[PDB]
Amino acid sequence: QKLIANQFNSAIGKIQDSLSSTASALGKLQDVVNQNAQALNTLVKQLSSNFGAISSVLNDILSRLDPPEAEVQIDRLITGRLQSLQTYVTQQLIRAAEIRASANLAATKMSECVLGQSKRVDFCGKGYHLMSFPQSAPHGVVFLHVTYVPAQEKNFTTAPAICHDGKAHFPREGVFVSNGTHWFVTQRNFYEPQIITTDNTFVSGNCDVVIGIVNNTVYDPLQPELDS
Amino acid sequence: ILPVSMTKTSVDCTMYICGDSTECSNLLLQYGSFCTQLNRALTGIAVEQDKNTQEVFAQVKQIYKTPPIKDFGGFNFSQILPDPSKPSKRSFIEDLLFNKVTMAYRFNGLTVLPPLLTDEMIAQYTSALLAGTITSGWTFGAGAALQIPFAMQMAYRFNGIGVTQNVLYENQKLIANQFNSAIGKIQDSLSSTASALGKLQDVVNQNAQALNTLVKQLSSNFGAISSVLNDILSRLDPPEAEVQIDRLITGRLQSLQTYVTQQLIRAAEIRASANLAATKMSECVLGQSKRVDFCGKGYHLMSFPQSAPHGVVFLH
Amino acid sequence: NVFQTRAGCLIGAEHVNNSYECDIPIGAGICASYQTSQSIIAYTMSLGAENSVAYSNNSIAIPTNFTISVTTE
Ligand SMILES: *[C@@H]1O[C@H](CO)[C@@H](O[C@@H]2O[C@H](CO)[C@@H](O)[C@H](O)[C@H]2NC(C)=O)[C@H](O)[C@H]1NC(C)=O
Ligand SMILES: *[C@@H]1O[C@H](CO)[C@@H](O[C@@H]2O[C@H](CO)[C@@H](O)[C@H](O)[C@H]2NC(C)=O)[C@H](O)[C@H]1NC(C)=O
Ligand SMILES: *[C@@H]1O[C@H](CO)[C@@H](O[C@@H]2O[C@H](CO)[C@@H](O)[C@H](O)[C@H]2NC(C)=O)[C@H](O)[C@H]1NC(C)=O
Ligand SMILES: *[C@@H]1O[C@H](CO)[C@@H](O[C@@H]2O[C@H](CO)[C@@H](O)[C@H](O)[C@H]2NC(C)=O)[C@H](O)[C@H]1NC(C)=O
Ligand SMILES: *[C@@H]1O[C@H](CO)[C@@H](O)[C@H](O)[C@H]1NC(C)=O
Ligand SMILES: *[C@@H]1O[C@H](CO)[C@@H](O)[C@H](O)[C@H]1NC(C)=O
Ligand SMILES: *[C@@H]1O[C@H](CO)[C@@H](O)[C@H](O)[C@H]1NC(C)=O
Repeated sequence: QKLIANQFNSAIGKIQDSLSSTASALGKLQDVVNQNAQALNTLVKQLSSNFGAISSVLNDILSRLDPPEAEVQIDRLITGRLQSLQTYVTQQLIRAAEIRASANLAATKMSECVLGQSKRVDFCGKGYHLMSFPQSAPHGVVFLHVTYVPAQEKNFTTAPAICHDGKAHFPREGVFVSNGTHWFVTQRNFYEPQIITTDNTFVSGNCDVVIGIVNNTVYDPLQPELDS
Repeated sequence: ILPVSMTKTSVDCTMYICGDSTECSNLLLQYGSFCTQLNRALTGIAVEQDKNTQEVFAQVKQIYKTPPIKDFGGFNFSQILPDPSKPSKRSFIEDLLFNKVTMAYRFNGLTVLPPLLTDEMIAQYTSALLAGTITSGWTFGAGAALQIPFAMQMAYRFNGIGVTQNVLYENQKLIANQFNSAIGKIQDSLSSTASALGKLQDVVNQNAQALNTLVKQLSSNFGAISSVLNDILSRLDPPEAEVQIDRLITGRLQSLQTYVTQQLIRAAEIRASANLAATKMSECVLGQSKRVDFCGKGYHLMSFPQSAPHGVVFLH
Repeated sequence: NVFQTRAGCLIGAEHVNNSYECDIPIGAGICASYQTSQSIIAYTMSLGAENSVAYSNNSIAIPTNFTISVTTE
C-alpha cells in the first residue's frame, strides 16, 4: 500500500510538470479551437473578395451604378458569398461529426473507464487499468488514467502440469514455475510464489497426455493434519 | 478485413483550375481563399491518413522478432510469419492480398503523395505485433514483453472464454491440427475468390473513381465556349473572354469543392474504420476480447494482424 | 548538397546511413531531424527499437514488481 501511494502521488506530480511546460499535449484541443477560428477567419475574409463583381463593398456598387445594373453585380456578390457560407457550413457539419465522433469516444470512456473498470485493453491507456480521473478543459475533457504496469522480470523454468501419483495437477489460477528446483505456483501478473497443494491445483486426466508435464510432489494440507 | 488509410492526394488549386494562364490565374484571385482553403482541407486529410496508419499498426514500443527456431507445440505459423526468403519480407498470406488489390492525374495537379510508412515497414509492425503475440502472450501491450510458452499461453485464452485449461493440454495435438488446417483454407478463401477484399477494393476504386470524374470535369464546357482554357483566350478578345473564363472557373472551382467535400466525408468514414481497427488491434490482437462477436463469430482466442494495401486484415 | 529520395529531390540535408526514430515525417520512411557543426539530416526511419524475445517452450518471465503510471489522455 505505502509503496503504491508514493508511486501514485509522485506520478501525479509528474503530470503537473508535463503540462506546465507542455504546449503540445493539448494539441488535440488547441487544434479544434484553431480550426474553427480558422474557417471563421476565412469566412470573414470572403467578405472582402470581388467574386468577379466590380467591388466587394455592397453599397459602393450601388452608388456607382444605376440599380438595374447592380441587380446583375450583386448576384456575383451573393452567388459568391452564399457559396462561401455553404462551404463554411458544410465544413462545420463535417467537423461537427468529427467532434461528435470524439464525444462518443469520451462519453464511453467516462462511462466505462471512470465509472467502471475497463477490461478492454489499451482503451484506457497502456497497462492494466485501475481508475481514471476526469478533468475539464476548454471545449474538452482530460482523463488521468491510473494504470498498473509491471516492471522487474525474472526468467523462470515453467511447466504446464505436474504429475503426482499419475494424476495431473493444474493450477486453478496462475502457473507452475520454478527457479530451477522447487516448483511454485504463482499468480500471473505478479511474482508471488506459493508451495503447491491441492488448494492450489485441481486434478484432471492423467500423466500421459499433457505435453510438458514434469514429475513433482504436490504437498497435501490434510495429510499432516491427520497424523495426530 | 478493414480499411485503414486511403490514398493521400493533394491537388494544386491554381493549376488545376487555370492551366498555364496568368489570365485565368489573375481571375482566381478574385475568389480569394478558395484556392488556399482547399489545400488546407486536403492536407488535413492527408495528414491524418498517416495518423490512422500510425495509430493502427504501431501500438508497440519495440520491434520484436520471432525466435530463430519455431516450436509452438504443433501450431504452424510459417503461413503468417514473415517470409525470410522474400526481398520485402511479408508473410506468405500477405502476398495473396497484394496481388488481389491493385502521371495520369499528376498531369493536371492531383499528385498522389507517398504514404509516410512504406509497405515494408507496415510488414515489420505486423511482424512485431505478431511476434510478440506468439511469444509474449498479451503482456507486451501492457509493458515489457514476457516470454511465455505458447502452449501455456493458450491455457489462459481458454480460461478467458470459460473453458478450463485442462481441455487444452489434453487436446493440444488435436487443437494443433484444427488450427493448421484452418490456416490452410484461409489461403484458398483468399486465393480462389477476389470478392473477399471488396472493402479495400471499394476504397481504392472510389478514390480513383472521383479522380477520373474530377479530371473529366476539365473537358466540360460549363457553359463556356470551350473547355480548353487557351482557346477562349485565343478566339476572343479578353474583355468578353473574362466572362467566359468565369463559367470555366466557377464550374471547375465548384467541381473541386465537390471533390474535396467527398474526400472529407469519405475520409471521415475511414477515420471511423481506422479506430475500429485500432480498437481491434489493441483489444483483440494485443489482449483477449470479452466482447461477443466484436472479434468475429465465436468465443475469441487470439487475433493475427496482416497488412493489406491501404488496409489491414485480422485472422481471428 | 543534393540527395535523391523515394519522395522526391531533397536539398540541404546530409544523408545518414544510420537509422533513428522518425522525427519530422517526410515520405516513404524518410524522416529528418536536426542534430549532428549541426545540419539537418535525412535517414530511413527505424520503426521502433529492435528486440528479440528469448523464448523457449519452458521459459516464462513473471514480473516481480510494478509501477503505477498516470497517463494523461
Ligand atoms: C519495487 O520497486 C520499488 C521501486 O519502484 C522499490 O521501492 C524502492 O525501494 C528502495 C530500496 O531498495 C528504496 O530506496 C526506494 O525509496 C523505494 N521506492 C519507493 C518509491 O518507495 C521496491 O523495493 C521494489 N520491491 C520489490 C519487492 O522489488
Ligand atoms: C528457489 O527458491 C526456493 C524458495 O526459497 C529456495 O529454497 C530455499 O532456499 C534457501 C536458500 O537461502 C534455503 O535457506 C531454504 O531452506 C530453501 N527452502 C526450500 C523449501 O527449499 C531455493 O534455494 C531457490 N533456488 C534457486 C536456484 O534460486
Ligand atoms: C517422471 O517420473 C516417472 C516415474 O515417476 C518417469 O517414468 C519412467 O520413465 C522411464 C522412461 O521409459 C521408464 O523406463 C521408467 O520405468 C519409468 N518409471 C517407472 C517407475 O515406471 C518419467 O520418465 C518421468 N518423466 C519426467 C519428464 O520427469
Ligand atoms: C508449416 O507448413 C508449411 C507449408 O504450409 C510446411 O512447408 C512444407 O514443408 C514440406 C516438408 O515436409 C515441404 O514438402 C513443402 O513443400 C513445404 N511447403 C511450403 C509451402 O513451404 C512446413 O514444413 C510446416 N512447418 C511446421 C513446423 O509445421
Ligand atoms: C532472461 O534470459 C535472457 C537471455 O538472453 C536475458 O537476455 C535476460 O536478461 C534474462 N532476464 C533477466 C531478467 O535478466
Ligand atoms: C522443449 O523444447 C526443447 C528443445 O529446446 C525440447 O528438447 C523439449 O523436449 C521440449 N519440451 C516440450 C515439453 O515440448
Ligand atoms: C552509406 O554507405 C555507402 C556504402 O555502403 C556509401 O556509398 C554511402 O555514401 C553512405 N552514405 C552516406 C550518407 O555517407
